[PDB]
Amino acid sequence: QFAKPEDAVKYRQSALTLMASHFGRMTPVVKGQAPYDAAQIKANVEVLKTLSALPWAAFGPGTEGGDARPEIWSDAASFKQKQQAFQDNIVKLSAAADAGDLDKLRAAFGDVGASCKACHDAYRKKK
Amino acid sequence: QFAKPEDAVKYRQSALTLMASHFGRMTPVVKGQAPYDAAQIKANVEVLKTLSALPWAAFGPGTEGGDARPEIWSDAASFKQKQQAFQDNIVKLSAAADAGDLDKLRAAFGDVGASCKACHDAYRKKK
Ligand code: HEC
Ligand code: HEC
Repeated sequence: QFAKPEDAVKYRQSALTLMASHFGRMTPVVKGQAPYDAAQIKANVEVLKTLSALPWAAFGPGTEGGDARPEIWSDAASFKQKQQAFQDNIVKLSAAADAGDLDKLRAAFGDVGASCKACHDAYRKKK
Repeated sequence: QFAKPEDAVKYRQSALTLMASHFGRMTPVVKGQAPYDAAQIKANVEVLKTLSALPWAAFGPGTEGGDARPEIWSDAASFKQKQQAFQDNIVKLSAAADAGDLDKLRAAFGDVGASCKACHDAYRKKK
């Protein structure tokens, strides 16, 4: 869907920006600093689930650019493992949110965050 | 979920960027220049549906900025009518996509596009 590589870059950066907001806005809830409304969080994690599937298709071959490391394309199977693992961590968060289980939510949230960081450590250039 | 107005601006611009991609990538399909796979389009319009609900919450009061016109906030009921109407046009597109009906899809796509433009004409500053 991208006329030039720059369009892919813009897409993925936007997708990741939205993910970051949908993930990060729950931080006060998991910390107890904001109240836990099970329905609010269920709906939000549904949005996060949708969004968390989107960036990967915008790292198609030849879409080098932005702060993407070239290892994304050298190493296809390893990058795919990291995104698929990340999406599976999102599944655990969805399960927690759907159950209305705050303890499972906290645990899953931590694991998701670790997965974001593991990918960045391997595949995102320093700012 | 926004620490400063700039964060709201960044969010909505990203949401609208993703909408534009999910909408616009169907143009060749509705024109017949690319093949119509009913399942592909159904899935894509589901993503568009999710995305099309997101920008509006990021025009909360005091989040002036970007290319948003101030009339968004003077005139709340009129802006809300335009976004809700737009989302209802997305419902028609969803119905068409879910039915696998290409003629309804074409018609709905046109109406959606007109709705994007009607909002821009009233509420988005010139580049
Ligand atoms: C690889 C499997 C990743 C996972 C999982 C997550 N992120 Fe990431 N992120 C990744 C890359 C390769 C990049 C660079 C993209 C580019 O082309 O520049 C990013 C970037 C971000 C950004 C910055 C986006 C921008 O505005 O330019 C953000 C805010 C971000 N990532 C957040 C984020 C969060 C919160 C994640 C888990 C919920 C997450 N990322 C996972 C690669 C990967
Ligand atoms: C009002 C009810 C709108 C509807 C419906 C649509 N758009 Fe829009 N758009 C609107 C505003 C007020 C702005 C400015 C946002 C800001 O703070 O700057 C925009 C902007 C866009 C953009 C640019 C985003 C960016 O990268 O800065 C795009 C690509 C865009 N809009 C596309 C778009 C499409 C394709 C729409 C229908 C499917 C659509 N918009 C509807 C207001 C409104």
